[PDB]
Amino acid sequence: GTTRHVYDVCDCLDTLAKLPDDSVQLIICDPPYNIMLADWDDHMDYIGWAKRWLAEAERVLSPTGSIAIFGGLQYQGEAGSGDLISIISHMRQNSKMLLANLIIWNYPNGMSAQRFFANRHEEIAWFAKTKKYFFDLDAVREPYDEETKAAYMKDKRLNPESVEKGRNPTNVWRMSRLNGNSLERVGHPTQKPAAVIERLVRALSHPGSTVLDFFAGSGVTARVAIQEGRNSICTDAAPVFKEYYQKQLTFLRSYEIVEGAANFGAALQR
Ligand SMILES: C[S@@+](CC[C@H](N)C(=O)[O-])C[C@H]1O[C@@H](n2cnc3c(N)ncnc32)[C@H](O)[C@@H]1O
Ligand SMILES: [Cl-]
Repeated sequence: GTTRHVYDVCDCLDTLAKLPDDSVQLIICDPPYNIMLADWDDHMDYIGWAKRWLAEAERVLSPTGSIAIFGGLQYQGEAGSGDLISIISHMRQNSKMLLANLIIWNYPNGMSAQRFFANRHEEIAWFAKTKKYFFDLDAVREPYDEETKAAYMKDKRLNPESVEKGRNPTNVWRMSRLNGNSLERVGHPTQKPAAVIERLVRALSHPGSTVLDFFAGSGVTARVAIQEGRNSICTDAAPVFKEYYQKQLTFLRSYEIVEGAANFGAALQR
């Protein structure tokens, strides 16, 4: 089961434009939440820009595909910026995709605050293209310890199968963010931990399927895809992305790495 991974530096719309309809199983999306100065030539707000890649993302997703969008709920109203809610409202009005879950990523540490409740969460909006979306709950269930598992097994009111398979991790994930001394750190300011991406990849895509990330950043998605047996396409507009991707690889089974948007097909093949 040799997987293929293509990467390149380019704008998200240029990546998406080269991808055929219903060719991708899962999209990992952790977008910037502000437009560029030049973007003011064609847009009046964040969504005016974001709607373009959101529509394109839905197009390349297969009938069984899903997209996980990272974002916060602290938007302050600045012109040209927005947050996950700006995206969700837009989707409710213009997209047929189903919001399967609004996941809360609750991290342990963070800054303090004297005038409000210290922020300890970030969200993940999981949109499924259709009601036939793929979902592998068993792949992400959290096992019970032997003691607790033994107690439940004695409770005949409970289904023994559910017990041995573990519990649903729920839509609130208590996971840590990366620290400045983390091993997987590559230098990217908003690098996401492999742990969070892994849960998304295992539950929202099947083995050998294609995972797409057009705001790849640190390239963590490709690393996870490779470790999980999926194919992947990772692109970012920042040239430095190439350095991070290469770094991700050093942290690493049969897989092939291919550079160049002209080779996207290599990762689309089942
Ligand atoms: C929040 S970061 C993604 C971080 C990623 N989840 C990680 O774990 O490293 C957003 C990324 O989008 C890129 N970006 C911004 N505008 C873009 C555009 N028009 N096309 C492609 N990438 C863009 C930035 O360079 C940045 O790396
Ligand atoms: Cl929910």
